[PDB]
Amino acid sequence: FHFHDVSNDAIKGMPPSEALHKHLENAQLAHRICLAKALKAGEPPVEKCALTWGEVLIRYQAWSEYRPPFQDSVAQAKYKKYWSKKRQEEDDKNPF
Amino acid sequence: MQGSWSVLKKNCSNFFPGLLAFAQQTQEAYGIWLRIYNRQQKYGPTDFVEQSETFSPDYHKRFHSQDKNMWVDKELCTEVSQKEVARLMTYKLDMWRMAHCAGALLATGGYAIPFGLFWLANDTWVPSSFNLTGEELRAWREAQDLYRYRSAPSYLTDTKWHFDFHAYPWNETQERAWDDLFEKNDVRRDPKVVRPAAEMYDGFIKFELIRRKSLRHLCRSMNIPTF
Amino acid sequence: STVAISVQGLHYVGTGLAAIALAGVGLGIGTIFGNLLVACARQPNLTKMLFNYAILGFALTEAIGLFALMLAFLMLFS
Amino acid sequence: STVAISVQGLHYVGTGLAAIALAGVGLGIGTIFGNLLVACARQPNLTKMLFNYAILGFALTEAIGLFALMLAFLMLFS
Amino acid sequence: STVAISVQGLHYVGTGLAAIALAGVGLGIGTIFGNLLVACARQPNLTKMLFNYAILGFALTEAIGLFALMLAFLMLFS
Amino acid sequence: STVAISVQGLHYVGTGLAAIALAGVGLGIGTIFGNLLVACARQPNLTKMLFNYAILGFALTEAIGLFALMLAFLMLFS
Amino acid sequence: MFLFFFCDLFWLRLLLCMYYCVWSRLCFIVYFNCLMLIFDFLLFCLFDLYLFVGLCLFLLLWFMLFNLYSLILYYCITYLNLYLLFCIVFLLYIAFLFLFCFLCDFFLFNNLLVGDSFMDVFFIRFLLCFLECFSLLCRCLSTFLRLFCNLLSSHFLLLMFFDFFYFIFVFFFYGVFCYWFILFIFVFCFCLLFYVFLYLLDLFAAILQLFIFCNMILQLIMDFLLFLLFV
Amino acid sequence: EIQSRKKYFQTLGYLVAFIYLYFLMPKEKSFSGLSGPDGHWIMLPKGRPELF
Amino acid sequence: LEPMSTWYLASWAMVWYYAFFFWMPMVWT
Amino acid sequence: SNPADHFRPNLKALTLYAERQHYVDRWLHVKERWLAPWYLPWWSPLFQLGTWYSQRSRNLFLVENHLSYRPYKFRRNDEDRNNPY
Amino acid sequence: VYTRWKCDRLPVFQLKLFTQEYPMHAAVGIFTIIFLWKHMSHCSEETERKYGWWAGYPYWRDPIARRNETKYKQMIINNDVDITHPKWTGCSVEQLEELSRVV
Amino acid sequence: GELFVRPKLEEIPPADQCRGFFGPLNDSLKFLRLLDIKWMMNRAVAMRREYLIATPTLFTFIWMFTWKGAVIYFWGDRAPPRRMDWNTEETGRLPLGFKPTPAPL
Amino acid sequence: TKYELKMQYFDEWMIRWRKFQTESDWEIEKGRQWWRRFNMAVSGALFCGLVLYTSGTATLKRQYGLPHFFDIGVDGQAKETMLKTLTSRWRYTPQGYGRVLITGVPTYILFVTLEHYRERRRMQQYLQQNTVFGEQMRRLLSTGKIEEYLPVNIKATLPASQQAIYNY
Ligand SMILES: CCCCCCCCCCCCCCCCCC(=O)OC[C@H](COP(=O)([O-])OCC(O)COP(=O)([O-])OC[C@@H](COC(=O)CCCCCCCCCCCCCCCCC)OC(=O)CCCCCCCCCCCCCCCCC)OC(=O)CCCCCCCCCCCCCCCCC
Ligand SMILES: CCCCCCCCCCCCCCCCCC(=O)OC[C@H](COP(=O)([O-])OCC(O)COP(=O)([O-])OC[C@@H](COC(=O)CCCCCCCCCCCCCCCCC)OC(=O)CCCCCCCCCCCCCCCCC)OC(=O)CCCCCCCCCCCCCCCCC
Ligand SMILES: CCCCCCCCCCCCCCCCCC(=O)OC[C@H](COP(=O)([O-])OCC(O)COP(=O)([O-])OC[C@@H](COC(=O)CCCCCCCCCCCCCCCCC)OC(=O)CCCCCCCCCCCCCCCCC)OC(=O)CCCCCCCCCCCCCCCCC
Ligand SMILES: CCCCCCCCCCCCCCCCCC(=O)OC[C@H](COP(=O)([O-])OCC(O)COP(=O)([O-])OC[C@@H](COC(=O)CCCCCCCCCCCCCCCCC)OC(=O)CCCCCCCCCCCCCCCCC)OC(=O)CCCCCCCCCCCCCCCCC
Ligand SMILES: CCCCCCCCCCCCCCCCCC(=O)OC[C@H](COP(=O)([O-])OCC(O)COP(=O)([O-])OC[C@@H](COC(=O)CCCCCCCCCCCCCCCCC)OC(=O)CCCCCCCCCCCCCCCCC)OC(=O)CCCCCCCCCCCCCCCCC
Ligand SMILES: CCCCCCCCCCCCCCCCCC(=O)OC[C@H](COP(=O)([O-])OCC[N+](C)(C)C)OC(=O)CCCCCCCCCCCCCCCCC
Ligand SMILES: CCCCCCCCCCCCCCCCCC(=O)OC[C@H](COP(=O)([O-])OCC[N+](C)(C)C)OC(=O)CCCCCCCCCCCCCCCCC
Repeated sequence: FHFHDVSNDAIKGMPPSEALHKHLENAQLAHRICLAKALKAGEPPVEKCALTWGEVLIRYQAWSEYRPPFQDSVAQAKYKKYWSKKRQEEDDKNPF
Repeated sequence: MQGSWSVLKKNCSNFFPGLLAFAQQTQEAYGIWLRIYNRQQKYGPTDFVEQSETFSPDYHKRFHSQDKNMWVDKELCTEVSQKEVARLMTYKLDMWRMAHCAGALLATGGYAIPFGLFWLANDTWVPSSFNLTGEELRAWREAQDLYRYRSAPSYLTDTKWHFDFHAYPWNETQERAWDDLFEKNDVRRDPKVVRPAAEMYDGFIKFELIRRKSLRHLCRSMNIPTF
Repeated sequence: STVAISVQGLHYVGTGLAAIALAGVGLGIGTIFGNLLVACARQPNLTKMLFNYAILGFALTEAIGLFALMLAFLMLFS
Repeated sequence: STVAISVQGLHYVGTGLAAIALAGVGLGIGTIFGNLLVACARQPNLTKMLFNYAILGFALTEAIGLFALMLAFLMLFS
Repeated sequence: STVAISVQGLHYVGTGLAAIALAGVGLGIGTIFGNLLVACARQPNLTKMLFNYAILGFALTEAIGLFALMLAFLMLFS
Repeated sequence: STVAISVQGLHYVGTGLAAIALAGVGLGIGTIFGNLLVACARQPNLTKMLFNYAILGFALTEAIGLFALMLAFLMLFS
Repeated sequence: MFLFFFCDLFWLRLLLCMYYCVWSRLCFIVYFNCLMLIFDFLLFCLFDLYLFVGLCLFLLLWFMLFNLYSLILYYCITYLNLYLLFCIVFLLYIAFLFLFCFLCDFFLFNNLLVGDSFMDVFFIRFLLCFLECFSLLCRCLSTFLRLFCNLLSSHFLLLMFFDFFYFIFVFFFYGVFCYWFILFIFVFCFCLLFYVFLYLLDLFAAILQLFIFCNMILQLIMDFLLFLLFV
Repeated sequence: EIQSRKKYFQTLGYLVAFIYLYFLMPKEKSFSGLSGPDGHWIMLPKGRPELF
Repeated sequence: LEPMSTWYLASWAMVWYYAFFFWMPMVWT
Repeated sequence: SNPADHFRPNLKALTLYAERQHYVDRWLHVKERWLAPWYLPWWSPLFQLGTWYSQRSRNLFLVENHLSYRPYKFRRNDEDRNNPY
Repeated sequence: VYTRWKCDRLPVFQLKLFTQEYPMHAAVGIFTIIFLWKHMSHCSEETERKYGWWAGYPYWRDPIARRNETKYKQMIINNDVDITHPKWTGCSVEQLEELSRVV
Repeated sequence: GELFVRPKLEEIPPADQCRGFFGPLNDSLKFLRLLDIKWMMNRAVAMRREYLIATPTLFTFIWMFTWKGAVIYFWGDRAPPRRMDWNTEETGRLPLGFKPTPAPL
Repeated sequence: TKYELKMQYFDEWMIRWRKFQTESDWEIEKGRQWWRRFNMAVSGALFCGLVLYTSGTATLKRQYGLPHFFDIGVDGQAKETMLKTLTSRWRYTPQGYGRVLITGVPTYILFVTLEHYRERRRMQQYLQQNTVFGEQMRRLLSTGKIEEYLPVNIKATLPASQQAIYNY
């Protein structure tokens, strides 16, 4: 197994949907690891895997709420209006 | 007057006969009002018929002007009798209260039933038609008089205090009229002495400038629903 | 070489400089009321009318301070 | 290269700048009372009325100094 | 990169700035007394009521100077 | 990273700023004596009481100057 | 999130119940001008200009029970939050403004267009109207900001001075028995004088700030009142 | 008479409340955990398996 | 500073709203 | 810092937490229970007052098509400016 | 004679005061209350840690974690939730058993 | 301040006397009066109908200070990012082989 | 029938699970918004017409009489035409509560009826949808309960880069 990188530096150049999905996958992986440890120990899962389940729940809630905008006439018009050639050049020039 | 179980039983028993009598009175009063309204529209002054606008000098809010928007039909006896006019007035009061109750019922659906129980337990806001005997009518009139006693002093005090605090009479006769106007009912007031107060207050506040709180008090004192 | 630096405590300096603008507003208000006091003693019968104009100046003078105060928050909280 | 720096001590500088706003406020208040004295000597019959207007002006002028002093506390305690 | 820096001696700078707030306070007090002399000279019988008001104005002006002085000493010991 | 720096020349800068406040004091002195002369000319009979009040104003203004001067010397030797 | 807490007035509520179970006259009011809006006789107003009296009195009582008693050490001003004061002033100011606006008399706003017909309408008068409409809301904001800042600054200063006084009194009183006792005595006398001065200043400033808080609202109301003359 | 009785009872109640608040009621969210509650959740769903 | 905070502003303002809607009538009467 | 800590309420007793979803759902159940009975017709002002504004707001939320990202209202950490997730 | 403040009981006088004396103020207050409970009624765990505790957050016991643990245990037990479902874990039950035997 | 009295019909100057941004919009330019805002403002001032200028402003401020301000702050759409996450229009559709429940009947 | 009580849960669930909102559902909601605006416009037009019809004769003369703000000539012609049309016949011009009822009750009835039937139309539209939202609507109307996490239960379609979770 492998956890995805969701650090601020990595998150900066990532779309929101990808970041949410990666967080959800990491939560699921942690939950399944905790469940596997509990099963190996033989103890009940509810008494050990509650917090991981809650994290998975909150990540699911955050992930299901976001719907990427549809690309249509008005949305494209707004994007082109804001992102003019001058603004693109200024953004490229800026080092931050 | 406070609600009671006896009045509740009285009004529950006479509910449907009262409604039927109210409907009959509604038909009769509609006929009377049709006659009166036709006469007003035909022979009324141009300002009264056209509903001339009278605005206040401070905030320019329209209100009825006593001189222009009120007209006395001197020749109404030919078409309508005095008894018909009294019947129309009584029906107007009863219809106002019934209309407010019906509006509450329509607004709140079936949730007005307990409020209807509170309503039938008191004779203050029930129509006169709900009384089928002399004793019931006497109790109803007693309730109306109690409401009038409850409400009138506030209106009188509002008027007197506002005038006395913001203005004073011009001459001695006006002073006497103003002082004698607000005497208690245990003494007899001479109308000739009191009349100049009308002109003085016209100089202060006409009916077109009456404030909303004073209007609420007056309508309470006239057994007119205010909510 | 291209070097980008981000100094993260500078917004304090900008906020203080904007706050300095309040000295002029405070001084102007004091000037208004000083003229009011020395003007009422000359024409007392019109005291009330002068007071209304004095408040008007305060309303039109305090507003400027808000802009400077507004900038302080926009930089203090950012 | 991208370098981010956070200087802690800058909050002192911004705090001191805001205090300068009190120079105008303190001066403005003195202006009001100076006119008050020069006005009471021109019409002492109104001394009580003038004293009332002076106090009102003092608070309005004082109010502004507090705005600056609030910013000083915000940065001094952050 | 994340870099945290703590400059020690800056508190001296901020303290000095707050001291400047006493410039207007000192000037404001001097203004009051200057106006007091004229008022006394133009109305010599009121040598006490004017004096009391001058003290009141000084007290309020002193208060503003003391508000700033608290920051000046506080930052100097921070 | 945590970096602590101690600049040993910034105890001079704060000292200079505290000296600036003296200007608001020195000018305040001139204002009191600027109006004292006018008062003496207006009412020469009160050359004494006015002088005493002026001395009181000068002392109080100088008191502000010395409060600031204390900060100036403390940061000069520390 | 639901936090359950209590105000710091329970003892004062007990005292109010104890000392006001029987009637008593009131003759001193912090803001008396709410009762006397009209000074020239024969002038009267059809608008409910005396509606603010009850709210004014209650606000004065509440803010006085909090602020004046806050000078006692460890007494808490439970309402001391910027946005809470914003909510209070919003309530009062906007309620009165909507009372004037619900009147549906547009001529009432004619005075917003500042100046006379001589001034250019678009480039001068309209800009002035914009500034005045902005200035109303700015007056609301300034009222609440002033009320917050005065208390905050005064109490910060009091806390700092009290800390300094405690420090010097506790850790340097032994100088009374030493050869430098005169310096300590001078410092102690100065601290006592400063203590008294600060307490007096705070006492006066609280009442004055309440006066101004109520006066701003009354000025809002008065800016739109029109008086008729009795004839 | 009515107000005297009401204010007497109110005074007793306020006295009890003042005593409890300032001498018995612990402050919430203590660092040590020896006094006061740390908070808890409410209105949690119950008997709604389809909700998850 | 809590005075500049908002994480429990609603509960904090409930005190003023209770005073306005429930205690003011009692003080009035 | 320490002086700033003196300006806090001194009589905090209890804190309760609840999710927006849970109590919103409970409120909706209560509203349905009280607006369900037949004796309250759908055309009554009470029913419309109860339902129409909520329906309008929910429709406005659904129709929303924003080019930017609105972080989840109830995240575990909302204090980091450089981490909307 | 009849007066609202002297003759009516406290709830009735309250309703009258806020309906025929200060109705607009009551409306504005209700509006503001709704706004506050709609936009200023949430506090994240990090915010609670930073500012939510009088002396600071006691990380040595992490009461927030215990609170959330109790919350989730209660929810799972009452709602009969199978936390081993593939959606929660992202893998089948057999894969979970294989992982348990591996680790 | 003082009481306001509406002008009489005879006290209202003619429309032709009003001035626009550049000059009067007299005959052959009357239809331009609709588009010239300054001409309308001057006409309103001449007719003593100043409220038409003041009422829309103040109300607007209120509307921004009360309702739209917070709506924009809490629910407004910020500026779009450079790299945009458009929707692939792949989510939502039911999977192959799924048997949807029958509609009400 | 009361469709709002059923539809409120569905709307809340869709907001919570708006990620699975297909373009068809978005178009449905946009159409609902447009129809709400249209209903508002028609109700306002009816209210304005009723107000004008019940307006007093003197009020109409003042409103649609001299002076003319623009004085173009078309304005005066239109005002005179409307004034003559209104003042020619007899009109019932009540005041007070009567005018309130006459002007409002028809408007309220029209607006409410249109909105209710449009809500029914939207319910039918969502019933006819072949998406996860339509399935949720059908299940809600069948069992009477909202089944949350339905999209992940029946494995609703996801982007090609997010199908790993279904990999079981
Ligand atoms: C189903 C949908 C429901 C919708 C929701 C409704 C919600 C409730 C709101 C209230 C609704 C009305 C309730 C019934 C009232 C009774 C009828 C009536 O008008 O009585 C006359 C009476 C008139 O009063 P007035 O002061 O004398 O009138 C002055 C005029 O100058 C008077 O003029 P005049 O001086 O020339 O004299 C004329 C007089 C002369 O006549 C007479 O003298 C004879 C008597 C006639 C009246 C008789 C009334 C009897 C009332 C009692 C009925 C029985 C009740 C039984 C209860 C128990 C049942 C078991 O005749 C009149 O009274 C005529 C008045 C004008 C007609 C008003 C009706 C208009 C609406 C109906 C048409 C709707 C068409 C829809 C089309 C749709 C298209 C898409 O009505 C009232 O007392 C007023 C109502 C009081 C309550 C007000 C509550 C607030 C209202 C706000 C409404 C805002 C708009 C709606 C939206 C609300 C959202 C919040
Ligand atoms: C079958 C029948 C026929 C068919 C139907 C016909 C139609 C019927 C309907 C129409 C009838 C109209 C006439 C009605 C007249 C009677 C009205 C009335 O009530 O008179 C007072 C009536 C007594 O009248 P009365 O003795 O005859 O005296 C009359 C006098 O003339 C005194 O007169 P007054 O004038 O002095 O009294 C007036 C007083 C009337 O008020 C009262 O008297 C207050 C009554 C309540 C007092 C409650 C005190 C007790 C509290 C207890 C608390 C709980 C204790 C603990 C319980 C523990 C339980 C385990 O004040 C008012 O008028 C205020 C009006 C306020 C209006 C509010 C408007 C709000 C609008 C919102 C703002 C909107 C702004 C626009 C926004 C736009 C946004 C787009 O009061 C009572 O009988 C009290 C009843 C108390 C019941 C028990 C306590 C409440 C129980 C609640 C249970 C809840 C269960 C569900 C819980 C679920 C939880 C989840
Ligand atoms: C789960 C754990 C438990 C908690 C559950 C909570 C559930 C919450 C649900 C969700 C709510 C979400 C929203 C919350 C927002 C909160 C906002 C907030 O707090 O803002 C601050 C704000 C602070 O306002 P304030 O300025 O401090 O003034 C309010 C004060 O109450 C003072 O104002 P005032 O003085 O103007 O008030 C009028 C006062 C007028 O003055 C008085 O009446 C004086 C007395 C004052 C009492 C009230 C003060 C309480 C003081 C602290 C506690 C006292 C000791 C308690 C001992 C507990 C021991 C464990 O009269 C009263 O208080 C009337 C009640 C009197 C009761 C008397 C009972 C006598 C019983 C005698 C029995 C005898 C039996 C003999 C048998 C013999 C057999 C042989 O709070 C409020 O405005 C009220 C917030 C309430 C929101 C509603 C909460 C729901 C109801 C919960 C009831 C729980 C009952 C069960 C508890 C059982 C024990 C554990
Ligand atoms: C009396 C009171 C006095 C005291 C005031 C006191 C307060 C101070 C005053 C200021 C207010 C303070 C604020 C306090 C809070 C109040 C609540 C609040 O602000 O909520 C706003 C809040 C804002 O919404 P939101 O929640 O932020 O959501 C934003 C979304 O847009 C929501 O989306 P949605 O789905 O809800 O739809 C909303 C829709 C609302 O609009 C609609 O739904 C559609 C339109 C409705 C029309 C209503 C009827 C109007 C009259 C019809 C015709 C009558 C005459 C018929 C006869 C004709 C004969 C020829 O708006 C839009 O989305 C904009 C669409 C615009 C389309 C433009 C298309 C281009 C062509 C048309 C324009 C350009 C024409 C150029 C011509 C050039 C010629 C040379 O609610 C709304 O504004 C929308 C819902 C309420 C709509 C009510 C509609 C009626 C309004 C009154 C009209 C009549 C009175 C005004 C004129 C008076 C003259 C004397
Ligand atoms: C659960 C239900 C919820 C309901 C919600 C809806 C609201 C409440 C409903 C009703 C509640 C009951 C009480 C209402 C107030 C009663 C007032 C009263 O006593 O009037 C007596 C009065 C009778 O006395 P009168 O002596 O016969 O005549 C009055 C005198 O003329 C008086 O003489 P005067 O000297 O006073 O003359 C002045 C008078 C002259 O006016 C009148 O009296 C004439 C009647 C009113 C005319 C109004 C229309 C004006 C022209 C509009 C043009 C719009 C063009 C737009 C084009 C857009 C194109 C794209 O007043 C004015 O000048 C005021 C003009 C209005 C200014 C409006 C300013 C709004 C600013 C908006 C700010 C921004 C908003 C947010 C942003 C929005 C945009 C994004 O009644 C009337 O005149 C009409 C009353 C109408 C009542 C309202 C009917 C409500 C119908 C509701 C239908 C929709 C329901 C939706 C439900 C949704 C689901 C739940
Ligand atoms: C209208 C104007 C009113 C002016 C009132 C003037 C009051 C003058 C008081 C003189 C000094 C009183 C000393 C009290 C000492 C108490 C014991 C003690 O240790 O206290 C130390 C405390 C604090 O002293 P400290 O700060 O030295 O405490 C040191 C403690 N350590 C070291 C632990 C920090 O004294 C005070 O705080 C007293 C301040 C009083 C300020 C004036 C408050 C006026 C407003 C409240 C009026 C209440 C009236 C209520 C009537 C009923 C209403 C219905
Ligand atoms: C650390 C960060 C610090 C940030 C600090 C920021 C400042 C915070 C200041 C808080 C304290 C001060 C608050 C002052 C009050 C602010 C008021 C405000 O802006 O609230 C607006 C908000 C706006 O509400 P909203 O945010 O829900 O807006 C919904 C808009 N959509 C759906 C598009 C998202 O008002 C409310 O929250 C109350 C709404 C309910 C009450 C009103 C209902 C009637 C509405 C009428 C019009 C629409 C319906 C049609 C007509 C009626 C039909 C029946």
